[PDB]
Amino acid sequence: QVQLVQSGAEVKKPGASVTVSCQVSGYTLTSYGLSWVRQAPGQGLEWVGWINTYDGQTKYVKKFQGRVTMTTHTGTNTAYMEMKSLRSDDTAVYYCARVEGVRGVMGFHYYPMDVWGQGTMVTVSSKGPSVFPLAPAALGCLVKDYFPEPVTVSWNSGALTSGVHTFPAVLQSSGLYSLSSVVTVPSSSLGTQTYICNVNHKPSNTKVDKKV
Amino acid sequence: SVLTQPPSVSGAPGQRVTISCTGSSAVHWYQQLPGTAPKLLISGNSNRPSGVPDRFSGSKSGTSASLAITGLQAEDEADYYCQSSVFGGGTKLTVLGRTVAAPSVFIFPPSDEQLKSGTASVVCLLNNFYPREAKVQWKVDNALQSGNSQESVTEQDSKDSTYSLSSTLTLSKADYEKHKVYACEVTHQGLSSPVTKSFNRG
Amino acid sequence: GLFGAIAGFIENGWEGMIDGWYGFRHQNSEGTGQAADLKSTQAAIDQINGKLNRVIEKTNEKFHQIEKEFSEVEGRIQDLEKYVEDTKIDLWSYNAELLVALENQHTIDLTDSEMNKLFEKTRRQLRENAEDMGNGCFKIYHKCDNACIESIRNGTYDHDVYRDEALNNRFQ
Amino acid sequence: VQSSSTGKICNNPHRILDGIDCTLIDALLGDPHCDVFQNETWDLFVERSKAFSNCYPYDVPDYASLRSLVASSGTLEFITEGFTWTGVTQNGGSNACKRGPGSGFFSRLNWLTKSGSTYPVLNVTMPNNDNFDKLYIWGVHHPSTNQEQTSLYVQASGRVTVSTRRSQQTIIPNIGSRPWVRGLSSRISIYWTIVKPGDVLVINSNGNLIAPRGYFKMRTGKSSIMRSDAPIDTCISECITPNGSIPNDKPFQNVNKITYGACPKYVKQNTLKLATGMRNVPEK
Amino acid sequence: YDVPDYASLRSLVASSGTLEFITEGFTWTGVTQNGGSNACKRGPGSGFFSRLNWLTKSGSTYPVLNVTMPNNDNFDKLYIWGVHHPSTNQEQTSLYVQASGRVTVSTRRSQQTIIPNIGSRPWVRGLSSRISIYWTIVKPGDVLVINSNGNLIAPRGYFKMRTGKSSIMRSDA
Ligand SMILES: *[C@@H]1O[C@H](CO)[C@@H](O[C@@H]2O[C@H](CO)[C@@H](O[C@@H]3O[C@H](CO[C@H]4O[C@H](CO[C@H]5O[C@H](CO)[C@@H](O)[C@H](O)[C@@H]5O[C@H]5O[C@H](CO)[C@@H](O)[C@H](O)[C@@H]5O)[C@@H](O)[C@H](O[C@H]5O[C@H](CO)[C@@H](O)[C@H](O)[C@@H]5O)[C@@H]4O)[C@@H](O)[C@H](O[C@H]4O[C@H](CO)[C@@H](O)[C@H](O)[C@@H]4O)[C@@H]3O)[C@H](O)[C@H]2NC(C)=O)[C@H](O)[C@H]1NC(C)=O
Ligand SMILES: *[C@@H]1O[C@H](CO)[C@@H](O[C@@H]2O[C@H](CO)[C@@H](O[C@@H]3O[C@H](CO[C@H]4O[C@H](CO)[C@@H](O)[C@H](O)[C@@H]4O)[C@@H](O)[C@H](O[C@H]4O[C@H](CO)[C@@H](O)[C@H](O)[C@@H]4O)[C@@H]3O)[C@H](O)[C@H]2NC(C)=O)[C@H](O)[C@H]1NC(C)=O
Ligand SMILES: *[C@@H]1O[C@H](CO)[C@@H](O[C@@H]2O[C@H](CO)[C@@H](O[C@@H]3O[C@H](CO[C@H]4O[C@H](CO)[C@@H](O)[C@H](O)[C@@H]4O)[C@@H](O)[C@H](O[C@H]4O[C@H](CO)[C@@H](O)[C@H](O)[C@@H]4O)[C@@H]3O)[C@H](O)[C@H]2NC(C)=O)[C@H](O)[C@H]1NC(C)=O
Ligand SMILES: *[C@@H]1O[C@H](CO)[C@@H](O)[C@H](O)[C@H]1NC(C)=O
Ligand SMILES: *[C@@H]1O[C@H](CO)[C@@H](O)[C@H](O)[C@H]1NC(C)=O
Ligand SMILES: *[C@@H]1O[C@H](CO)[C@@H](O)[C@H](O)[C@H]1NC(C)=O
Repeated sequence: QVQLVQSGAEVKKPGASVTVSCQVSGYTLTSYGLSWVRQAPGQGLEWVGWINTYDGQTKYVKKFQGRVTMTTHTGTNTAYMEMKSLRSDDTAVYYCARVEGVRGVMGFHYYPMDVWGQGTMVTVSSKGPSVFPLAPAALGCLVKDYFPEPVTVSWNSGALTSGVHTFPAVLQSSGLYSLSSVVTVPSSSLGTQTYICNVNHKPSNTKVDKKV
Repeated sequence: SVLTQPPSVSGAPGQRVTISCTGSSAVHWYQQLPGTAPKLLISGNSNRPSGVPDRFSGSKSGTSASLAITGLQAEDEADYYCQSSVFGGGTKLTVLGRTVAAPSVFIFPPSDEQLKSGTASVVCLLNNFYPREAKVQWKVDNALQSGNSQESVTEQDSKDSTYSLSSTLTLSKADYEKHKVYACEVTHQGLSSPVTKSFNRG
Repeated sequence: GLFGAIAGFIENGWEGMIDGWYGFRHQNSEGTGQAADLKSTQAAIDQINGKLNRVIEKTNEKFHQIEKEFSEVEGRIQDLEKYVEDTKIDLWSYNAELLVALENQHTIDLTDSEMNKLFEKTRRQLRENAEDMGNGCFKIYHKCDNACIESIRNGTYDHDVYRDEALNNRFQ
Repeated sequence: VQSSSTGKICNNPHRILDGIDCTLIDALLGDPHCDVFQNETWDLFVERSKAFSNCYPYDVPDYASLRSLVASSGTLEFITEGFTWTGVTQNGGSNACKRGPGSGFFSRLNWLTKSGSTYPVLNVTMPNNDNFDKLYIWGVHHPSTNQEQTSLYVQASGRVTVSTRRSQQTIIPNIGSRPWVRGLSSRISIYWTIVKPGDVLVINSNGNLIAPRGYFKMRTGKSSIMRSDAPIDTCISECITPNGSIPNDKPFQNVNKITYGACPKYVKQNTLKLATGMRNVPEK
Repeated sequence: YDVPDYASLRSLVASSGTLEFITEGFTWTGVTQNGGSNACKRGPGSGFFSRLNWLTKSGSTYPVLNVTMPNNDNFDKLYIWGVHHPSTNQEQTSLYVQASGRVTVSTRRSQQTIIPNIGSRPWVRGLSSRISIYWTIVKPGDVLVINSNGNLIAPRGYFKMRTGKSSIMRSDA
């Protein structure tokens, strides 16, 4: 077995620096190079850079020059990626991945990333989700303008489970996410009573209970 | 070296899936199941790694590589990326069920607190429409609308096995009060005739 | 630049010259014309075409050598191997530098020599019928039409049939 | 000065042997995951950084010399000889070296242990009646505890002497604890003997002998070994560096000081311009 | 003392360019530490090399010492250890109850065993016995195991190995 165990989730603040560690197991760290790959939440994989274990030469995307540093600790079979001057858009899951070439070539030109770590969620921002009612049948809640993606929406947490559609969140020119949660209701029940939506946002620690 | 590939291949279990990355300059194919680290499944350009079923295959023409998944099922459906450094755009694999139904259109006017924010985003909902291929157009005082509608579709229901779309468009308060009526019609594959629903701010 | 022809009294290269390396431009009653001297150009090209195969005939073929990269630290033997390889690299780097400098200097002197040789040959053809103006150009003191000019370029110029007119024009 | 490389090793005209996960010594000894390299020949053995050992923990005194001579020979052709070990148990195995589902060992080595309750003084001989050198790879087993020593070899302290007419080589195994490697605190020390034509090999041991199963046919030629992670490609190139194959039209190169084949000389300068024309004097 | 392959140790120590010594916690159970001698007089009393620990029998027994130190740092560690060659068998058994000790120092990759010899040698500063100095480089992520049943001049720690522009020169200028 070959495994790359990464650190825990980091919750930072803009302008700070973060350090993600990747403990390799089942092989010698200096036998393989290590690429670091970012995935913003729902925005596809983004290559961050590459560390050549056994001689320490790096290769960074020009977007990350100066504000990212990759190092290794051969004693503990660990590799560190440190990102300085953190920004809001750096909120992402970071993966360490094993690449083969270290001697004679830069491995990532010719070899794939066969083994990946579990990823660390480095979230550097927070924004509360603004909840708006949706009444015209059907009725729902529009969750708008929250930066960290994971947000759950319930309806009394046990009341509405059928007919509820939680549309996946969407990007924006502002960089914030927004989704909707709508349920169909009998035409009689819409005027007699109104239901309540509970919007839970763990990174912002914000829970807004709103009717219709 | 920009890599491109055709996104959002939607299909039922048990048939062909082809994804096409056109290198503009060693392309490897990775699968990311939902909520999991990406997994390498095509090394080299056509080579398979250890533990990846023979169903997956790769093929290279002069500058276009294609990944073929055969007899796909739940675990074969994921987000697929090509890599050469640069990644591809990403193509989602979704399961499809064979049930056809008509869209159910609802229109909800913008909220008052949404208005005072100035971003009077309004959403049109299409419920239980099938199939996936159903473009939806907004009508702005009977005029073309583009560049502001964001569409989001829910995956196949567990039992209903259909789709539901919400399209939201936002505009500044300085210009939202200038239009006053909007519609959202479907160019449905099932329904040739678009269904119009309009609402006036009154 | 030992002879002072190129970057010397010639003072200027001809970017309109693409036929050869060395050539003539003539102005007479008929009009301006230009040609290239194939013999001098071929001499220079022949003396330049090799010039590296004559010192380094081919790549020597080496198959099994000492190790030149080491993981651990041994001591005497590793130090000796590193010293041997570093000495070889320094000596060959010096050889490359000196060879390139020497060959470049000789090539410059060679091309300048071919230019001067063409100039002297042309002057010797024009025994008393022409005068060197000092900028690499000859003033010919007689009616010299296109056939005359091509005879000069050809090498079959006959100074005797123009000598009377040329002397009459020069010394009055 | 040639300063760039394609990044790939051309597989012609030289016989390139890509060693996937295997080092030359592991392929020589017969590491199970190296079994595909049996009887292989090469002009250049390309040894990858991902190579690892997955057999009994061993140790080669003068590892570099054995690696160099095996690489220079350029072949792993192994001839099994009839060695008569009387009074000992052959084909010893271990779970650190798992060939298939069960325990195993190096395919080119024979782990002899006591038979019944005795371990006699083994005294065997093989003459070299061929006209080529024979390479014999043998070993000495260093146990971790005295109990293990006496359980495998009844003698409290064995020794192994391998000798020819011209030279001899004796090893006294040591009993001590060592770092845990793949489950074991014991070791194997690998030694080699070259038996020249017309010579004799005598192996006399009273314990801790990892006997040879035969000889490797030694050869002389253009063979070598290289440490490189560059991929192999289908193409023609005479000069190979760890960075890949490079053209040898230029007299000098700045890619790598490690080279194989008809290669340009390595220099410290990244560029050297040779004038192939006259001195350039433009107008104005 | 006596260094087999003296030139290699001198070269590598000079190349490292530092004598920075880190004391490690070595647990020697059942032996007497800090052995000394009058040939090595530190101050007024007997002494020894400051970077070496001369272990002798405690009470009337000398157990099989078996110690370990892992290298969890990202630099090489240089360990200088020794083997004490006594002059007479009486001295051997008076310091080490075993009639013939041995010292094995090993890592994951390599091992090194020394059998001390008992013999008379030229008189040097009052002694016919010797110390043989050996060294081990423990790379990052490796382990040092010292197993000895007699005649061990144990290390007190490691020297921090470095790479740079350092060297040694013989000169009276
Ligand atoms: C063809 O292939 C070869 C082989 O791959 C290529 O050679 C490599 O080329 C790159 C790019 O030029 C070199 O990287 C550059 O390194 C300099 C510093 O160089 C010095 O250190 C090097 C590394 O030393 C570590 O590793 C060696 C080997 O493992 C070890 O012995 C050392 O002791 C040291 O080990 C430490 O680090 C390890 C890894 O972290 C740890 O495990 C260990 O415990 C230690 O902590 C060394 O190799 C180098 O060169 C020596 O050897 C070469 C022979 O190749 C020789 O030419 C030299 O004269 C030396 O003898 C030096 O000693 C670094 O400063 C450079 O960084 C640039 O870029 C960064 C940003 O990216 C900037 O911040 C810097 O300021 C600088 O601008 C760069 O990384 C690499 O060293 C070199 N050699 C090797 C073996 O990789 C060659 O380039 C290829 N050519 C072509 C055309 O493709
Ligand atoms: C002389 O001194 C040396 C050095 O102290 C001793 O060597 C140690 O011996 C012990 C066994 O007696 C070894 O312990 C074993 O280590 C194995 C390796 O563990 C490492 O790697 C794993 C990851 O796989 C890490 O989790 C772990 O922390 C270590 O880094 C273990 O896998 C073994 O576990 C097995 O046995 C235990 C026993 O209870 C079970 O609980 C386990 O489930 C498993 O079955 C075991 O722990 C130790 O590694 C040796 N150290 C060194 C440096 O070699 C000698 O034993 C000693 N000899 C004498 C005669 O005194
Ligand atoms: C095996 O064989 C070896 C070689 O023969 C023996 O080694 C000799 O051992 C004896 C002791 O048994 C040594 O004798 C001692 O030598 C010391 C050095 O003396 C030299 O230097 C002084 C200058 O300082 C000169 O004057 C002298 O001539 C020598 O050149 C002396 O300092 C010692 O003197 C002390 O002891 C005597 C004993 O009576 C006192 O009288 C003195 O006052 C003083 O206290 C002593 O003489 C001899 O040097 C060793 N030779 C060598 C070559 O090593 C081994 O002993 C022997 N072992 C066995 C088991 O047989
Ligand atoms: C140049 O000279 C040659 C030989 O004398 C002659 O054949 C030729 O006609 C001359 N004129 C040219 C080539 O114009
Ligand atoms: C290797 O070659 C020898 C003879 O050259 C032969 O006897 C032996 O069977 C071969 N073994 C393999 C595995 O090819
Ligand atoms: C030497 O340095 C180490 C740490 O670098 C320290 O622990 C030790 O006390 C120092 N000793 C002396 C004598 O300076």
